[PDB]
Amino acid sequence: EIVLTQSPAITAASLGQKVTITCSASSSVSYMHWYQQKSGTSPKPWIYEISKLASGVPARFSGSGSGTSYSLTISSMEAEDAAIYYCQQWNYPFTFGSGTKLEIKRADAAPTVSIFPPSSEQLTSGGASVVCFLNNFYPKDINVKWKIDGSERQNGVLNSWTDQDSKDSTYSMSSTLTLTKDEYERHNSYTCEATHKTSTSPIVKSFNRN
Amino acid sequence: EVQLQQSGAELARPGASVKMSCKASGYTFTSYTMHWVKQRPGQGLEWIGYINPSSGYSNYNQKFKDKATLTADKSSSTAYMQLSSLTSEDSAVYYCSRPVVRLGYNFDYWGQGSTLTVSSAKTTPPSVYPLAPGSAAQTNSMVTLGCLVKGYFPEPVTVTWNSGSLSSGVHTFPAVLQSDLYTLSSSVTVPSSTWPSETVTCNVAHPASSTKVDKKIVP
Repeated sequence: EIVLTQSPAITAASLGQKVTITCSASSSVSYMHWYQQKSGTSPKPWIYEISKLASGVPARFSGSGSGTSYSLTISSMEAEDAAIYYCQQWNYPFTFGSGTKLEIKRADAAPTVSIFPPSSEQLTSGGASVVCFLNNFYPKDINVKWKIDGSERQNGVLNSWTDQDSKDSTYSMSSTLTLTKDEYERHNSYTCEATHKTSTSPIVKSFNRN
Repeated sequence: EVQLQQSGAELARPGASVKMSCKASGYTFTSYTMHWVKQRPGQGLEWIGYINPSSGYSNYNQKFKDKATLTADKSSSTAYMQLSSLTSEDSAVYYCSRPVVRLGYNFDYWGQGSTLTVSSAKTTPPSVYPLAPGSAAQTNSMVTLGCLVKGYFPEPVTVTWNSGSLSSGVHTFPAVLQSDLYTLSSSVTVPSSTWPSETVTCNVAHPASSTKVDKKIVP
């Protein structure tokens, strides 16, 4: 069995910097292909047979290597270059590498937190979801904590994260506390707390039901 | 003009079978093989096998033998892939690709992919709730609104704001599964001078249940 491991697994490159990613084969392979995949779309052939650029590929990309090690290099990083790159064995069973997520490095940014009480219509239907958005922050690492009447609530919240924003290169996160109208009315204080590396102080947003 | 049009999203029960298609055009169908690739939610790609339309011959990745069955119809220039004895491990996006042979196969053309969901859950429309501020984000020059698209199945749903007129400050989050039902949210951030002064509506569509929702965000 031949296994293709790529490195780095993830890295944030600044615009204009040279970027080099690698693909290591468990055993020697004659040729290697590369692909570029952007969120929610089919992989696009990027490089064929170690060094031939595919259609639609900028000259700033180049491929090289042999045996058990191959590399894809971007002479100068450009915004549109942010994506996930996969290498692939040139022959049966056409094994794909583990992938490399290339992101854009930008200045640190604290999250803008917004909390939302349940809507009138959800309440009327007997439900009560409290929503919190932690938007446009950087780097990606972040943690959210919920407090009901001052008590931290664990396990019972749906969290989701977006990929880097195609426009300002930031990240965003959504956290939802789902309760019944009854549970919601049981208490009065709801708090969403975001902790990012930009501050030792959590960014807190809260509201009182009454 | 090489184009590969794949069939739509599929929902199948465990133990059942499904057959996806890939309609080719823009080239001589029988002159090139057609390969299929699998990509599970949140991870890497896996090659399944190929069919050679000129002879009907097929070769498979050992892992997919007796799992996938690849056929082709010369008259309709369409490649097919049947998957049997479905399990949750079969849920993924499947692509077809037509490679050209040079020093080796060069997979220069790909279909848009077909998403397969293996589950016993039934189709359910989403409930869309408006997410309006509670007088506190005013301190911010920018106001953030949103829509909670709750309890639907299966994927996917599409979300636009003001029918596409608002796209810049939009963040639509990946759906998450809760108790076998999907929930996702979408937020839009606009200048406080834009709303409530002007109308902001989220347009949510859920093809599986032929649902269309235009939820206006009222204070």
